[PDB]
Amino acid sequence: PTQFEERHLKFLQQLGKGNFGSVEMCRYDPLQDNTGEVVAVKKLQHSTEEHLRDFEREIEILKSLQHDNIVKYKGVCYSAGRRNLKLIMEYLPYGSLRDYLQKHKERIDHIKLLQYTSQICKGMEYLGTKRYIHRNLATRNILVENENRVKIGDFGLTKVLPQDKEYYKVKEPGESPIFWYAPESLTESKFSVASDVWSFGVVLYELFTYIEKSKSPPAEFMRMIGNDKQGQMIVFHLIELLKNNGRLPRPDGCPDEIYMIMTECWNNNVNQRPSFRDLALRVDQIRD
Ligand SMILES: CC(=O)Nc1ccc(-c2ccnc(Nc3ccc(N4CCOCC4)cc3)n2)cc1
Repeated sequence: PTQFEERHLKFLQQLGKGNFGSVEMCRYDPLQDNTGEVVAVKKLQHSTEEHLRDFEREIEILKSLQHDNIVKYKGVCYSAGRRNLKLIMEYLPYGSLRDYLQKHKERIDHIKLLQYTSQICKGMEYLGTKRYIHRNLATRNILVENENRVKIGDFGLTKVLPQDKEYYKVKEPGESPIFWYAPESLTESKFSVASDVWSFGVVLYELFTYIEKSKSPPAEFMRMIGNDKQGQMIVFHLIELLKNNGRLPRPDGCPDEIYMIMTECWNNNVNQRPSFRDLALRVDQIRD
């Protein structure tokens, strides 16, 4: 199957809701009775013209991706008399890695964190070969199939690199996850493979903090900057902080070797940052 029908595909559960739209658990039942495959359906809320243009680009990006650590594309569903667009993805039962690590839990140590770390790296290597820049790497955007496998999701902010340059300038945003952003992504709005490496360093940081309330990237940066400051002054302070080796501290219980990987990812020099292939091999060699 590649095209999913509106008359079938029955609602089961609401998975996620935000300003972008809503992702919902559904069962595609063509026969149908009750025996059918469970799939995740993504739609839009507060929809305009530009959001459909970006959503259609998001579908095409996800369609071109076929990897064990990337959320699988199933198809598309045209609803409301073929006047609305919906993305069909596979369903992963254990939700986001952010919720999975906070609640499943005192069962994950460094070597299991590195297993998830390695899988994120391998998925990012696949995205590099297709010249895609994720731009939104976070533990909340990584989905969990089972205790042994995690998959990269949320490709809404993913941009395709031009044939001319190795970077992509994005001016549109307005609201952006600035605490995962690279210095050049903040100052010059430049996004590349190396900016994803920077963001991955923050993802690796999130994992070894076990997402404890006070140890989160936004909470730690605002502690160094001053949690009393609001609007742009946060960004001005963050830029000056990152320019002069201001970094997220080593998590409680995190080995020195792992924090070295974080700091290497957090390099102000763009070209000095390690590739995702270098990271995946280093992480796997530490595992055994
Ligand atoms: C912005 C965006 O792209 N969001 C998003 C959210 C999701 C998924 C997705 C894809 C495949 N499977 C799942 N499964 C899943 C199952 C349970 C939860 N939760 C468990 C209960 O608590 C709420 C979340 C979340 C996701 N989600 C894809 C794109």
